[PDB]
Amino acid sequence: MNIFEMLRIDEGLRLKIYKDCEGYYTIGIGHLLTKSPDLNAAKSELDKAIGRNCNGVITKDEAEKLFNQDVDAAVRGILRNAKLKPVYDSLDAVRRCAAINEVFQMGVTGVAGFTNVLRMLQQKRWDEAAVNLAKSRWYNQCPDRAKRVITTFRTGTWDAYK
Repeated sequence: MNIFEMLRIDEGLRLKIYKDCEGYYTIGIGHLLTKSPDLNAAKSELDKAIGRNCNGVITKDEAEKLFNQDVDAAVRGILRNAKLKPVYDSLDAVRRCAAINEVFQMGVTGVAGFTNVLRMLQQKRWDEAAVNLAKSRWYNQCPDRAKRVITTFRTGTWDAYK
């Protein structure tokens, strides 16, 4: 399937501000607003992100706008980065989707910092890559959101998303 359908499965779609698995205010398809516990701080961040007064609720179209922006940032982020690009180019199509997903979740610097996993992916050591991914705070702090990505790195199929 495509990266948008994949991330919708991992992140869900919620049109009002909610607390994610880690307790952080999130909206749309995995759009992180703030790590502050102050709901009013999340509302302010949301208003800045959209450019209007949202009172904690957005439209599906606005959610999709944020989602587009966020996926675009992940893709452009990989493709200009001296560590991430050669690995992305080396991967098969399905694992490339898993790469974009991981970057959307963790950010460029977070992914680029996992130098071992990158080498393992570049070297086709899929099982090793997954075991190591399962030691991260990324996975351990929120397993349900990361589990299918890890499995996808292990198998190179869409099976976890069917």
